[PDB]
Amino acid sequence: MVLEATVLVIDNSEYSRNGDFPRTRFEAQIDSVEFIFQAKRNSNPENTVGLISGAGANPRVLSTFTAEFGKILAGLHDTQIEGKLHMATALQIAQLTLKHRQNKVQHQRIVAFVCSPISDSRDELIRLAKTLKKNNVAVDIINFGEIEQNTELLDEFIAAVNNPQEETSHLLTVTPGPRLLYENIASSPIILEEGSS
Amino acid sequence: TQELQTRAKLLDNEIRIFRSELQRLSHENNVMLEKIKDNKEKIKNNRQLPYLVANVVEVMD
Amino acid sequence: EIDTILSTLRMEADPSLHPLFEQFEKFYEEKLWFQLSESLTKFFDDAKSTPLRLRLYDNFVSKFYDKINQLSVVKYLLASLKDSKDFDESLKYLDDLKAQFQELDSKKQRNNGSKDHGDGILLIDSEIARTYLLKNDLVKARDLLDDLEKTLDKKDSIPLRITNSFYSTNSQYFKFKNDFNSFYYTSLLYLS
Amino acid sequence: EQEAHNKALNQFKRKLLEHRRYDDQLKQRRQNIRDLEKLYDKTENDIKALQSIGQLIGEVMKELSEEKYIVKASSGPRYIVGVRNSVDRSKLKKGVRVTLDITTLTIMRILPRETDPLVYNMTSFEQ
Amino acid sequence: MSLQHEKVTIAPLVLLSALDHYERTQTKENKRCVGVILGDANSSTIRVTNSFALPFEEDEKNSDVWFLDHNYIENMNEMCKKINAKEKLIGWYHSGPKLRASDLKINELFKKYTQNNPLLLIVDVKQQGVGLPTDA
Amino acid sequence: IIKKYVINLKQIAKFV
Repeated sequence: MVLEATVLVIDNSEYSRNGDFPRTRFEAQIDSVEFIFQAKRNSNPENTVGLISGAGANPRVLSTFTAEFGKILAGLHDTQIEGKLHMATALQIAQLTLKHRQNKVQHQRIVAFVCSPISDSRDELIRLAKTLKKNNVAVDIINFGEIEQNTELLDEFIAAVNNPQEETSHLLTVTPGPRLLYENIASSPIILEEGSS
Repeated sequence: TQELQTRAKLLDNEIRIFRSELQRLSHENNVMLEKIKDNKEKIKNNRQLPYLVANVVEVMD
Repeated sequence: EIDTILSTLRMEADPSLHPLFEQFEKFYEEKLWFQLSESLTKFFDDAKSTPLRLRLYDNFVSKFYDKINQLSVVKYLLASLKDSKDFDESLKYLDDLKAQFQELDSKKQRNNGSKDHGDGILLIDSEIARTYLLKNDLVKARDLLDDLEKTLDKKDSIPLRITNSFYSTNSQYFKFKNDFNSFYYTSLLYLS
Repeated sequence: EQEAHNKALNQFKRKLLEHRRYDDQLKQRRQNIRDLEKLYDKTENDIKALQSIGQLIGEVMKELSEEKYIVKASSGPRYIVGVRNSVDRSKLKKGVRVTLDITTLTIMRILPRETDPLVYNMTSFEQ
Repeated sequence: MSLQHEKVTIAPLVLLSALDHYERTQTKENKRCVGVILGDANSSTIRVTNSFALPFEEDEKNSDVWFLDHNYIENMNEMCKKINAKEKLIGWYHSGPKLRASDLKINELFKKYTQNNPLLLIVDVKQQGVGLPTDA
Repeated sequence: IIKKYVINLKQIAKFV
């Protein structure tokens, strides 16, 4: 997608360090983040991307909006794997971030990697979902955390967020067993992954 | 024939780590060099002729 | 390898403990190593009195060391060695695991892009001092402990678990000498 | 050759060499960073001196008081200056070489005796 | 870290800057201004020479949610080094008055930059306490 | 002449 600003949310847990995807799931993510950035850049040079964490109770901004590959790659390598996901916080911290834009014309996209079962209430998210679709913030959930061994709660929320909009919400399921996470992403829409109305 | 081919699969994955590391170090070099370039220009302004000529009586050190 | 050891234990073991044995295996095939971590701990909580821990430990810990946090391995190692009354065994296993962690970090620190390996080393040193105490080498155990004190305090952030194990040792030594006042002063640090 | 698992390993022969290159690149780079840190620190040292700015030297011509001291500058005109709080009153002695602000004309600190070249040359000999 | 922190001396200039900055960013309805403090450190007297606002957002609905801009801190460092080299990054001021537990969390980002324990300079902007217009 | 120039002023000040 052209004239888009993309906050990637990198999640690091006790489930990233598992051999769920060989060698490890963490090192398979390394591939995917790079993959997605170079392709956004190649569609439009004005597209800029930052990196924030869902790890810990307090999310950390690792990277700001940048057009350069180095700032994002360097934070990505530092990882504290005993952090735990708080999706509920990360979405909000993401919102503020997406607010500051070199051109306010640009769409607001969140791409979030999901590596563990949620800590976050169903109800909590019902409120939160209604907040994002008000400010025309769409969220694509790459999921392989929840569907490891529990119901896909995240689904219900993505469905309601879909209506006529700048951008539409997507729910992209990557099977959680060994099959290569980056290989799936490549094979998915990514040039047809656009802000459909 | 098992061990030798499992070693080929090991050597395939090694590339990934190698590319991932190489890139990080390469952007670091560019960043550091620029900081030298600004410091050098201020030194350049002072060095610009004329300047007082003196002699050093002694270095205490 | 791990099939034959599993069975040997399961056979010998109580039916109350028959479900743990099945679980260790299941989580391992799927490659859930978060889960692998849980299942193992329960065993080392509740079946540290039986000799089942003896036959299980070295093989499972030194083969599963990398899957789970380093801190978990040594945590499990602790449980195994209290109930061990054999000091030659005690002294031994500590060294294996110490060398393992030195090797390991040549790889991991760069590979991960971030790992710390200092947690196991200190924890291990507390245990040395502790073996020596049971072994009635009381002079030796104090003198290691003092050296430990020096290192601990140079580090500016340590997890709680570390500093409590050190204090557990420091205290044990005082009450063995039957210095009442000293036992009490040093023991307060462990209580805090 | 008839074996296609041989063909794979032959393709890996090439990949074995590619690693070798990467490792030589990585060592070199780690070395490079360290070189540039040193070069950087040295050039940063000039920025820091610039803000320090020179100083004027006299000598404690005569103690009059703890509060105020009479110094005769080496270049010329005698001045009455003040003491700074970290410099001690007793370090100050008659004949001690002192340094003072140019700007405010206030004794910053004692300097070691800044001997004339003639007596400096006699000391300098180690035979 | 250094434990040397004994006194914190504060130029009349820092105070003037922080007031002005608070009102030009039009942070109101207990919207916090968070800005950087520059000066010397790892000394018994910490000499607090100056401050400049950083971009900052604080949400009243939940206090965990705030933004702070990482890159701005970085940009300012090579500029401030040229201007006067005795300055170092030393922490952040808070508008206060309230002493929050969101400040433990903000201190951890400043703790990345700093070579000392992050200095929290609570410059009261309402000036209700006439005496103590500053807490350190 | 130095391959600039050292001038000597009449106030006895030296400059390149």
